[PDB]
Amino acid sequence: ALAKFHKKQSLTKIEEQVGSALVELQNTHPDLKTSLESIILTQVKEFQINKTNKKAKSAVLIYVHFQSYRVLLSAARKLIIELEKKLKQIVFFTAQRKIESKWVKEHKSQQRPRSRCLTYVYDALLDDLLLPSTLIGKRIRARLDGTSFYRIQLDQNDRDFLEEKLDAITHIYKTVTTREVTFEFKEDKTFHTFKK
RNA sequence: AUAGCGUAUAUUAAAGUUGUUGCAGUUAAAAAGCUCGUAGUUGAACUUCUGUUCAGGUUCAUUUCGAUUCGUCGUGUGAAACU
Ligand SMILES: [Mg+2]
Repeated sequence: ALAKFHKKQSLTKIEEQVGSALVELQNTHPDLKTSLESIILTQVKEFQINKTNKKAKSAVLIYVHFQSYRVLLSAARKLIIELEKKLKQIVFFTAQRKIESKWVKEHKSQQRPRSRCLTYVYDALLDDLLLPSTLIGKRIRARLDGTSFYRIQLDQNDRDFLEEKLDAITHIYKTVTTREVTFEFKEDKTFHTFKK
């Protein structure tokens, strides 16, 4: 539907499927009705995960308007499950973040809130992708020359949902951001006082 | 030392013997008996990171090319970084 979009002009074959696909789920499943009623879309981008295997395995990332970001996270799990079943493609939800300029300030009486800065915006997606579960440890490495590798620590109990998307994420990030992102699984680090 | 050479006095260096650079401070001189406290001096971390490609030189490297000589240029790569 052009309904579930903000620009409301024209959609792309991908964006279109996503629209009806969404409208589908709120009619089909009674539970996602409430949440999906709310959800609006900003834009959707498709990315090809090209591996040396000459295999074409694509997935698509969808930009949920910030207004519905709360809601999007509220049912995030179930939503992505159905969208992947109903589109046979890998699905990722992000927030539509607007980045502010560093030196291009123009409104004398306007300060650039850190909330919308490049470090913080680009760092956002990573949380968004692995979505269902947020990371435990994040790190940076400086290869001699000057590369920066982000080996990120992911929870063990989530090996399911995250192991698969794992390659897509890497590839979407390298495209949007510019950051190489390798992951590493570590058993969760429960630190409490076991007391028998 | 030598048509020059002593002497007296102030002053420079030796003086890291007045010290920003660059001193010392248990016992050699030197931490105050001890706390509060405005001047003064001193202050944590975040905000385009980054990538791709083109180009100009720069350098450096060279199982290497063309020129010249009593030591330079041009060409190619890679690389870095600049721009
Ligand atoms: Mg004498």
